[PDB]
Amino acid sequence: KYQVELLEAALDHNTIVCLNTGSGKTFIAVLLTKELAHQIRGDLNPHAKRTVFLVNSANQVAQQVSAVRTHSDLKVGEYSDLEVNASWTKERWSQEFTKHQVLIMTCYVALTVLKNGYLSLSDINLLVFDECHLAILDHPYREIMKLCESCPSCPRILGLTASILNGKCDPEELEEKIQKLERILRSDAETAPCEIVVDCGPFTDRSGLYERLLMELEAALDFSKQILSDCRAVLVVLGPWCADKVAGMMVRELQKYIKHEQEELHRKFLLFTDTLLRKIHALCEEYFSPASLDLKYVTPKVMKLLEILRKYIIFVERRYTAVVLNRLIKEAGKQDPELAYISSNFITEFRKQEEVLRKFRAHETNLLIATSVVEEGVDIPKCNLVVRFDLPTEYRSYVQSKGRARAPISNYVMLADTDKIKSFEEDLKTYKAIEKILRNKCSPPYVLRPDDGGPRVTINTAIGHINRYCARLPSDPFTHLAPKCRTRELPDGTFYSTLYLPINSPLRASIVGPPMDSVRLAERVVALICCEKLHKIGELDEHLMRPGSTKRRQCYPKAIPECLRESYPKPDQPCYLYVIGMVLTTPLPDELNFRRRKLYPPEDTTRCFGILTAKPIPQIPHFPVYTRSGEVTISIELKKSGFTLSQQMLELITRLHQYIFSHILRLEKPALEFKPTGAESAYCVLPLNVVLDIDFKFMEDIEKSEARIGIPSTKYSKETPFVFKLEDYQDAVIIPRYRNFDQPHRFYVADVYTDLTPLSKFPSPEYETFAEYYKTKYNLDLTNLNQPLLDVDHTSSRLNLLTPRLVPELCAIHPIPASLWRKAVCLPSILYRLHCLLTAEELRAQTASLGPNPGLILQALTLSNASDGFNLERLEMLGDSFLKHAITTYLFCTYPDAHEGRLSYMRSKKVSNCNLYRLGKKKGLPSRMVVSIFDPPVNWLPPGYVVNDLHTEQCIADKSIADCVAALLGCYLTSCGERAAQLFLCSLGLKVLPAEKTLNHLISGFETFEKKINYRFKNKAYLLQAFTHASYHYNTITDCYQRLEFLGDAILDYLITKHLYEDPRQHSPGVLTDLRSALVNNTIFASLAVKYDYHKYFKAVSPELFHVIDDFVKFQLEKIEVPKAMGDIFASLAGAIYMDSGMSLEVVWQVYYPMMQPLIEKFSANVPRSPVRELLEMEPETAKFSPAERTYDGKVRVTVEVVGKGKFKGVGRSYRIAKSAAARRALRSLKANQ
Repeated sequence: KYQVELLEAALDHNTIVCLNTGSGKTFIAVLLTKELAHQIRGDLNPHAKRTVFLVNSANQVAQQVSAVRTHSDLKVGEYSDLEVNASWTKERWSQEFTKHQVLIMTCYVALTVLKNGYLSLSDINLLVFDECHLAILDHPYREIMKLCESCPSCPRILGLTASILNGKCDPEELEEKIQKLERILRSDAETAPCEIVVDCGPFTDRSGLYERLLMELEAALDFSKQILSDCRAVLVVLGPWCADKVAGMMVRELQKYIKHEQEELHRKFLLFTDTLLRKIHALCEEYFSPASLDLKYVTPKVMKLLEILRKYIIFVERRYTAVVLNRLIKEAGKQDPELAYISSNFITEFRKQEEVLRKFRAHETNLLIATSVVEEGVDIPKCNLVVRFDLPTEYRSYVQSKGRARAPISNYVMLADTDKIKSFEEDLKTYKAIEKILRNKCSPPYVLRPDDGGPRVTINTAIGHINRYCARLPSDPFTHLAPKCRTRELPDGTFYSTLYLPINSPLRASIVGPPMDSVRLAERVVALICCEKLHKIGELDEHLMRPGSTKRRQCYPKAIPECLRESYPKPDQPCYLYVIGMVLTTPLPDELNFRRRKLYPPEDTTRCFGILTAKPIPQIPHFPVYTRSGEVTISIELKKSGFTLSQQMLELITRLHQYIFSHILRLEKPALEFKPTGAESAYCVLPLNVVLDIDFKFMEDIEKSEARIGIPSTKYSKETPFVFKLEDYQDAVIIPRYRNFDQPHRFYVADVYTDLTPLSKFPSPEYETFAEYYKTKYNLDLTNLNQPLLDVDHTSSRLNLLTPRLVPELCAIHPIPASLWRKAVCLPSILYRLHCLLTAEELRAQTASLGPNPGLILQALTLSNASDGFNLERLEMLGDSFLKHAITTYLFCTYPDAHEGRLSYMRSKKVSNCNLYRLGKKKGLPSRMVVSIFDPPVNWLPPGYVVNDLHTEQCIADKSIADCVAALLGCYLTSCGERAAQLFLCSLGLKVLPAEKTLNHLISGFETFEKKINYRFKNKAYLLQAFTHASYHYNTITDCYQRLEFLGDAILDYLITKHLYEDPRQHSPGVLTDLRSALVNNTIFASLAVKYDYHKYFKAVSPELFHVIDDFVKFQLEKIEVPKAMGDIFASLAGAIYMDSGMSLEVVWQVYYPMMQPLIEKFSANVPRSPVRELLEMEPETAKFSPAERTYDGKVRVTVEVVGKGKFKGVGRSYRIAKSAAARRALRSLKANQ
């Protein structure tokens, strides 16, 4: 919290902050400017003050301009050209001063204006001196400050500097420097592990090879030069084997550089340099095995390293040193097996640069070797053992380095030679003095219930309890929640403390306590009061603190509606008659009439079928059956009622009813056995002939017939031969008497080929006439050889009509006509759809007791597996959106005291697929679903037929029940409305229904954003609620925006899915899912937030977040980490517009549609394929994804293996995100390789 406290102090009093890099300079500059922006902005000349950023030179005057223009709405004037501003005059100076709020100008032009006298220091409020250290010398800044000293009222000077604390005599010089700076700037000064000197003993080679190396190296100096320097350094460090490895790499690369050399003279000098370098290459006689050592010739530095490793970040100077060190580390790990903790790695055109990034990603290796450039710019993980072969030549290096050793029991060791230790001691003592002076300049145990209650508390652990409560609150990696307090020193000596808890906790009040004499007592008593209030308001506790999966499958009973049970017409009870009306409303297009045969209209037939239903059945909608003639609109309509029948009449009815499904359609599977009185359903189907009437005479005509079962006998003789009575075959169904015995195949009479006769030509070459064909193949002694023959056509074998896809005397005539035959072949689909529609009507009225249409409920009950014309996907999407919306709104309006973490947990458990499965099962939904494909011979069960399982049971997965519940919710939302959907959710059992001035100068500056988005808030507190962050501790009126984010995201997901659903283009499920994932992505939200200037009004104190937002905003202006916070504020502002508009959605969609419009238009013109689906479709067999791999840091890793092409890995906060990243990486590689 050092940076935050520096900002607090800067806000309290004049401060000379001492940043270590310019990034922090610009950060504290813009941040304080925004804090005082309320004092800056104005509309009246005397009531308006301006900030001036005096810059040293003319080059640094654009970086601050950019920073303030980007991260703030303030307009920034720049006056950098010295001569051109010297040519200016009194008139325009005031003009420009009024034309800008933030002025950035050179010290020369600064003193120039001052002497002229146009802008007074009284009107300036923030005077930020860049590089203010120059005020010790005769820089203009001294005159400007002296003039300020001559002014009674002076701005809040914030000297900014980075050239302090870098001197050699700092123990005194730095003291006098700060003293002088404070005496001139008239301001204060504020700025923002143990040392183990390690002694290294001497070591020398017995043979003296080392001195020989110096000798030959020195001789070369007498007489390219770059490699000479490199060699000496590496050789000095250690044993000759690694040195020779480095020398080998040098010679290898030099043999190439010589060839690449451009100067022949240098080429010659470099060849002589090879002649010099090969001395090491030849000296191999002076040393022994490099793979069979015994630590006899190693360098003592490595000996010390090895001893330290055995007992248990290494900053290096030259690359070769790091390389050899890493090499010998693994070598010793192999040589000695007791170094179990040994695990090394090393660090230091564009191609090589890319590798460094991957090497950094392997930072989990405990021992990370690196060069001296690792001291700044990297957020190296926590290390417990820092080994430094060298010593810090510079104070800032010592400080920055020793900082990294952040371990509860840390060891910051520093290797030094025995003689050098004196110098190291002196230097570190000087540095210690420097750091000391710098830091100096900156500087009744409760019990719930004595009998049991909770463990015995102690006074010294209360603050610990409050600190772990602050740690248990939620936060992101860019924020840090810690308690605040200020000892209220009193002249009496008894001072109290006031705990300001984090901005996310419910206790937004000052938890003051009584005053005590000592700090410890005060702190522990205030922590005690805090624990009390927290356990009282409902935070602390007495302790002082698979279903729904696709794999699960079961077989449920089918649901024959409760309107067809025991409805068998009885003689002593009234009965209802219902005609099955049929009309052909869509004849086949002739272009598609590949059969080239005319159509038979069913409506033009006096004879039809009806249902004699005893118990009345609720009306259902007319539906279409696709027949050979096209589409027939079926409709069950009432004709008569209140008529009884005789016992023998009902017997006739039953025998004919079984005849229809046992001899005509051949739906008598051996598994079944007729049982009207015994079945679940027992209604009867009877013909109806316009006289409508049952036409009992027709039934008796078809019953007395001697052809009922099996072809009868014919009448072909010599005295009374057969005759061609064309009237008897004008509308007939024929049964060949010469083939298919015992299993006849029936045909129609398409026409009569009067032009063709038994003696006429025969199509097959084997015979010349039909008479010959019979006489030869079947040996049929036809008693007549002259007659007109009959054209034929087959009788449709197919019975799933739900969706689109001959010699007279030798064949008998079926008693029933062909029109009734086709009308009967249409029957099974009719009965199946009747069953389904009635089940839907029941599931409609049971929940309604107005309501949704039974056909749309049927669409909600049909899974995709059925391959029917209807499917579940679209309703699923919409319903899931609604569900999330509803749950979130309810949890946010009913539990105002819980934080986003608990709300998220509860919501994710209520909307989980297991809960929806349980809810659906409670309502019996799995018994009402059409999963199977219609196949009447296999899965159907005709009326009045029992099985004496595929018929009665069905297999459904729990996820399908969840899908069904969501789809019914979608149906109710798309038909009845939102209130109906809400009450249906509560019907399944999901209870989804039942400072003034601080605000003024905190909201000030949003009067332009309100205009940009064309919305003015009623209660301005919602703006602050949205544009806040968990680190904006200066905001005490409202809490953090995370709870608003929670509701906002759900609102924008429902709005976008609703818009995509009600689009005339009627996108398919895949397109809908893809667009949903594309528009509901955080990255897109951040892109839009940055585009519409949301970043200008955000408010957070985290510096890292500031830098990330800077990168992302610049990137979006030109057109890589996307800051989640920007998309989060986008969602939060959506939630705020929803909460401030009296709980309305239209307001949100009229404030956000003008922004998201272009994106949806583009993505609907070119749907972006999902990267995961695209990779699975591009490489379904070779691309395989590993299961979720949890990383040590808590993230999720995913590996994808493309067999024969490579392996790719991804990391993300979730499996889906990591999988998407892995798939994108593979696709980009595959597409680049292809």
